[PDB]
Amino acid sequence: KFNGLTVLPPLLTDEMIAQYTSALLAGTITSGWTFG
Amino acid sequence: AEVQIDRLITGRLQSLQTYVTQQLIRAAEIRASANLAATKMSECVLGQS
Amino acid sequence: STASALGKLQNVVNQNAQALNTLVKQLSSNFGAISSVLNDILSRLDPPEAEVQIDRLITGRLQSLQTYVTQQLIRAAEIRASANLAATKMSECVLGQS
Amino acid sequence: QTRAGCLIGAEHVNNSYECDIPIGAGICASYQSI
Amino acid sequence: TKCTLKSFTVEKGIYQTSNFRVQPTESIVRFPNITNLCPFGEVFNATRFASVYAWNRKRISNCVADYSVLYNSASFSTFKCYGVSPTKLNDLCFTNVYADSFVIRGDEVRQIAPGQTGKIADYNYKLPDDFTGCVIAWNSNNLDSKVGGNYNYRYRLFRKSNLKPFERDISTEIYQAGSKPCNGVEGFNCYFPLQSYGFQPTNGVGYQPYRVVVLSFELLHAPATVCGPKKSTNLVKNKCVNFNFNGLTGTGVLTESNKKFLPFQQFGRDIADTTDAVRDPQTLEILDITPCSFGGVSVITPGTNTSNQVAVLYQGVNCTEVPPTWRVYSTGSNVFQTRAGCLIGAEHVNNSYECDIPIGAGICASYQSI
Amino acid sequence: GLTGTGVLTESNKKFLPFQQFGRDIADTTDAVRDPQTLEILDITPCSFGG
Amino acid sequence: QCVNLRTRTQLPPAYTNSFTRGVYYPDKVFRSSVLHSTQDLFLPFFSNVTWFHNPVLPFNDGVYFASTEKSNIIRGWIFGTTLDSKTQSLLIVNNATNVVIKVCEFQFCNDPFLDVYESGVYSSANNCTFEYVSQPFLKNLREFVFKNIDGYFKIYSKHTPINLVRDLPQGFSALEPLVDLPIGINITRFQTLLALHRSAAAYYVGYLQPRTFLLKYNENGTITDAVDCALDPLSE
Amino acid sequence: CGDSTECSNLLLQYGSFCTQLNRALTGIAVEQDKNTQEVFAQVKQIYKTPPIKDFGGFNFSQILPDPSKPSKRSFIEDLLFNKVT
Amino acid sequence: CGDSTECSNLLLQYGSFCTQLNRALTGIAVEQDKNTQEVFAQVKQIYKT
Ligand SMILES: *[C@@H]1O[C@H](CO)[C@@H](O[C@@H]2O[C@H](CO)[C@@H](O)[C@H](O)[C@H]2NC(C)=O)[C@H](O)[C@H]1NC(C)=O
Ligand SMILES: *[C@@H]1O[C@H](CO)[C@@H](O[C@@H]2O[C@H](CO)[C@@H](O)[C@H](O)[C@H]2NC(C)=O)[C@H](O)[C@H]1NC(C)=O
Ligand SMILES: *[C@@H]1O[C@H](CO)[C@@H](O[C@@H]2O[C@H](CO)[C@@H](O)[C@H](O)[C@H]2NC(C)=O)[C@H](O)[C@H]1NC(C)=O
Ligand SMILES: *[C@@H]1O[C@H](CO)[C@@H](O[C@@H]2O[C@H](CO)[C@@H](O)[C@H](O)[C@H]2NC(C)=O)[C@H](O)[C@H]1NC(C)=O
Ligand SMILES: *[C@@H]1O[C@H](CO)[C@@H](O[C@@H]2O[C@H](CO)[C@@H](O)[C@H](O)[C@H]2NC(C)=O)[C@H](O)[C@H]1NC(C)=O
Ligand SMILES: *[C@@H]1O[C@H](CO)[C@@H](O[C@@H]2O[C@H](CO)[C@@H](O)[C@H](O)[C@H]2NC(C)=O)[C@H](O)[C@H]1NC(C)=O
Ligand SMILES: *[C@@H]1O[C@H](CO)[C@@H](O[C@@H]2O[C@H](CO)[C@@H](O)[C@H](O)[C@H]2NC(C)=O)[C@H](O)[C@H]1NC(C)=O
Ligand SMILES: *[C@@H]1O[C@H](CO)[C@@H](O)[C@H](O)[C@H]1NC(C)=O
Ligand SMILES: *[C@@H]1O[C@H](CO)[C@@H](O)[C@H](O)[C@H]1NC(C)=O
Ligand SMILES: *[C@@H]1O[C@H](CO)[C@@H](O)[C@H](O)[C@H]1NC(C)=O
Ligand SMILES: *[C@@H]1O[C@H](CO)[C@@H](O)[C@H](O)[C@H]1NC(C)=O
Ligand SMILES: *[C@@H]1O[C@H](CO)[C@@H](O)[C@H](O)[C@H]1NC(C)=O
Ligand SMILES: *[C@@H]1O[C@H](CO)[C@@H](O)[C@H](O)[C@H]1NC(C)=O
Repeated sequence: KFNGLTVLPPLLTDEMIAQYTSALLAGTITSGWTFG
Repeated sequence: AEVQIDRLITGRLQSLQTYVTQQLIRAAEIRASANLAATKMSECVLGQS
Repeated sequence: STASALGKLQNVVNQNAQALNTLVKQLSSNFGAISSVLNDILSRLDPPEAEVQIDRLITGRLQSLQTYVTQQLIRAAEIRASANLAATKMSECVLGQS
Repeated sequence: QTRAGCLIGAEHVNNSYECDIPIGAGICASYQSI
Repeated sequence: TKCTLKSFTVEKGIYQTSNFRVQPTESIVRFPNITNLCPFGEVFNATRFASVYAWNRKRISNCVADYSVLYNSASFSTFKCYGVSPTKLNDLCFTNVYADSFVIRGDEVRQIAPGQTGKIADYNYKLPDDFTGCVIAWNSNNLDSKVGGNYNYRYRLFRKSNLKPFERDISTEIYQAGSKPCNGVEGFNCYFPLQSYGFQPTNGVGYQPYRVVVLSFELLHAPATVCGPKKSTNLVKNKCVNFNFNGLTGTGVLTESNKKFLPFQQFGRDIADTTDAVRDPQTLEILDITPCSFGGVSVITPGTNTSNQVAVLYQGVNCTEVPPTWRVYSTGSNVFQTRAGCLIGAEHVNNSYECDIPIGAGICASYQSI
Repeated sequence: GLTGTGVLTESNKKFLPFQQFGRDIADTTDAVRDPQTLEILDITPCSFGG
Repeated sequence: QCVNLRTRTQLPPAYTNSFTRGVYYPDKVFRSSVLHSTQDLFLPFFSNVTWFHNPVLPFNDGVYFASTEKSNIIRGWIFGTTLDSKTQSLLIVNNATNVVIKVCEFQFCNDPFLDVYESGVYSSANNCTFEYVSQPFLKNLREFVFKNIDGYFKIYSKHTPINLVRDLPQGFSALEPLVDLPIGINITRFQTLLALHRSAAAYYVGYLQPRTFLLKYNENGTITDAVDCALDPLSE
Repeated sequence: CGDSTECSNLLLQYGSFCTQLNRALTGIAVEQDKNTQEVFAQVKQIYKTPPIKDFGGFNFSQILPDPSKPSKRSFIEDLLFNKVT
Repeated sequence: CGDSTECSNLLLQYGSFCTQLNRALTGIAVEQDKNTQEVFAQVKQIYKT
């Protein structure tokens, strides 16, 4: 926000990405490939 | 003053257009990479390849 | 029953139509001249300034045309990528089991 | 007040569920009032 | 094809060469019935001219104006027009013409110009930057100069600020240059803003009284009423023709329109300043204008390495009208009409099979004859 | 004679005795010294946005 | 025949809502089935409009005038700066026959009326320039828009059959151009004219401001809908 | 320029931009045609379904072509062509 | 223009470059969001170890 230009935040924060990654990891560890 | 402002205006407009075109090219390349990443996620994490 | 299930094709059509529309509408701009019509600006002035006015109009319209062509090139490349993917899907998931 | 700026005309709730209109920074809005 | 491809040999394929466009025939001129001599003598041959600070203004409308009768005369020292070339003034129609008349000194004629600064340019007479029209100046030492001194001409010298364009100031109030308010009484740093001239026949150039008149026009704000001396003609329909409707010039075919203009409507456009309707000044008939046919042309050849016969395709053009002259392919050669356009020089058969050079819409051509 | 628009604040940047003002990148005058009080101030633009 | 009234009747200066009235054709060009955006002087939507049930009112940039009149008691208008013979004044009257438009330095009095039994208040009509005669302007809702721009007096009019009781109705009706006058004056104030019987009138007044509008032209070329651009965000 | 000799004379001193623009557009069009051709023409012959249809109880009526309509399209294709404008 | 009225008036006659520039940038931003969402949101439920 200096000379007419702005940067917009992303829709998904880092916590949501971490939650998605954790869910994928737990699913593949426990259920094999069936959950897909 | 109109002449001077015209010169400044055309220069800055050209610079802006150059920036936008470069951004478009880079975005297309990043989209291709993201599609490849999504395919790898689908095929190698959710199953054996 | 449910509509709006074909957003991609409609989006392509809308983008093309909008680009053509703005290209046509750009023809009415002034670009710093005294008018935006060739005939009136020609039927009113001694040529020595007519060249100035036509130069302004010419450069403006040339920039507009170049911008349109570049945007079209980008969209064409993206469409080609999509259709390559479609051809691969048709070959693999229709003529055999994947 | 959100990380994307300031929002006027929307009732903030503590319930959470899948949304349709994105806003940003994990905040999004929908129409039940808004 | 060889010329546009920059080679002496061409291989089998289809190449797009150029464009064609129907040539317009004859011309149409349409001006209103009204006709009467425009009273230029009264404003030009006026016995008395007003002062510069009280320049005389007149509005001229509903007349037939001839400007050649003013260009030919050399009685004017300066004849300088700004937005229009003088020689074309007899070919345009305006409305609400404005004429202003006044008298100044010899050296002040330069001040009557847009984007100018000085004494008159900011304190007596101000012109807009984008002013269109003309300015006329001539010598008036033999009539407006007196041996006893000319004092009927006064100019505004002191004012609070500069004047707006086309602004007339007539107020004569004492001017307070200093900090002490004059309070309506002349005193120190108090001066009369109106100063009289010293026109004398003894004085040489640069001091003789000169008479200046300026003419101002409009550009397409309403149905014009001040036309030049041009003879009208009849009108034709269903032919690609050049037309000049009351100064609006163009080319195309004219058709009896059916859209209902309201009584205050003059012409019509739909998108992006495309005048597609008009009402003729005399008959008061609504017509619509559409451009006559044009389009691209391409060729089909089996490669100059094999033969020299070619076929010609006009893209998106009806077969009824075709005759770049090339009348040879217009007499009795085989002609075909396809969704892509019209094809000349090829023989249409009922046999269908996998094909050479494509054309469009499921039609394609090949060399057996073509 | 240097004209601009923004909000003024008490700058803490230490100017050398011969210094007049300051800038960081691409001709952005973000500091000033008033001719009378000889005080160092920093300027930042007032808020804007979509 | 100059005289001053002694009853001193006071018209109540009420306020009411503009709603969506005061839309006119901006130019003479023809369009059909299209949306056009234009920037010009209009009457903002949902604005206070003053209701009188004859003070001198300012003219400002332009004036929207409306009357749900019965039996055309309202006759004419006066425009000027001081409304005396010192300065140029504009007079418009509309009697049973053709209208009269004059641009002269009359000497008006404080209580002008038609003197029912053209000698209302003017008695020192001096040298002047413009005169004009044309067709008459007039449970009838009569709406007028008066503008003074570029030394030009533009008058737009519209007449509708009104069946509502008191105030302006909800609806849309474009104002067609009526007349243009090529005269340059310094109008600042104006006043109405009543043909009071000799042998308590209702009208609404509003002011114009510059803004941007979006207009919809149907197939026949008639303006049928409009949207204000500087309003609640949805409009923008 | 739009039918103006003076405009064309002034323009021709700007080089050969228009040749490049036309070449680019022509390349795009040819690419589109080749693109659809390679997507859809995956076969060499035109197979025909038998007149008698007993596919073990499976019902393919709504995706097979309909000879009744002149378009020779199926139900789903006709539904598709009416929802894209 | 940097908040100058004369610059705005002069620029007004150049057409509608700004609308399409902003349109292109908004398209890029939407594409970025879609890329992330498509790559990572591969599951319907949030499993726990
Ligand atoms: C003002 O009067 C002069 C009179 O000399 C006009 O000049 C002559 O006009 C007649 C008109 O038919 C011409 O035939 C002559 O050739 C003109 N010149 C001379 C020397 O007689 C002049 O035209 C008048 N001004 C205007 C505006 O008409
Ligand atoms: C080429 O032009 C002819 C005549 O201009 C077209 O024939 C017209 O077709 C319309 C629509 O069927 C009829 O209403 C007219 O009466 C026809 N005119 C004549 C003189 O027969 C012909 O259709 C055009 N070519 C194409 C491919 O449309
Ligand atoms: C139009 O008339 C008004 C008044 O009728 C003029 O305003 C006056 O201007 C003078 C000079 O600046 C002042 O001394 C007066 O006090 C003003 N009076 C009012 C009531 O404002 C205005 O200048 C005129 N406009 C013109 C002639 O263009
Ligand atoms: C009514 O207004 C008219 C304006 O036209 C006044 O002028 C008369 O107009 C009629 C046209 O119908 C002419 O025949 C008369 O000669 C005009 N003059 C007079 C003195 O009548 C008219 O005076 C006004 N008053 C009446 C009672 O008609
Ligand atoms: C006709 O118009 C002229 C133009 O101004 C008037 O002339 C002056 O009017 C003022 C008005 O107060 C007088 O003070 C001057 O003495 C007039 N000068 C001359 C030379 O007449 C004139 O008054 C107007 N005629 C009438 C009858 O009003
Ligand atoms: C637009 O103009 C058309 C043609 O004048 C109008 O259609 C007519 O309407 C009247 C009134 O109902 C009917 O009596 C005619 O038979 C109609 N003519 C036709 C349909 O050709 C139409 O009403 C006008 N207004 C709109 C909004 O279309
Ligand atoms: C396959 O499904 C279609 C429906 O999609 C069946 O056609 C229906 O047949 C019944 C029996 O006469 C009719 O009442 C329906 O109107 C038909 N539907 C349509 C859309 O026409 C068809 O019979 C099924 N195939 C078999 C072998 O029974
Ligand atoms: C949730 O937010 C609301 C605000 O609407 C607040 O009143 C409440 O205390 C918060 N916590 C819970 C557990 O509801
Ligand atoms: C113009 O004049 C001609 C012949 O004088 C006449 O036939 C035509 O009707 C006139 N146009 C009008 C009156 O609009
Ligand atoms: C056409 O080309 C073929 C092979 O390129 C060649 O054999 C033949 O002679 C050519 N025809 C000519 C040169 O007339
Ligand atoms: C064969 O072609 C000719 C012209 O190419 C055509 O007139 C004729 O009708 C065609 N034959 C049949 C059976 O349609
Ligand atoms: C400038 O002059 C004023 C008035 O005499 C004084 O107050 C101020 O201290 C002076 N500034 C400097 C830097 O001396
Ligand atoms: C009109 O004026 C009244 C009081 O004069 C005010 O209460 C009302 O809000 C106004 N209407 C508007 C501003 O739309």
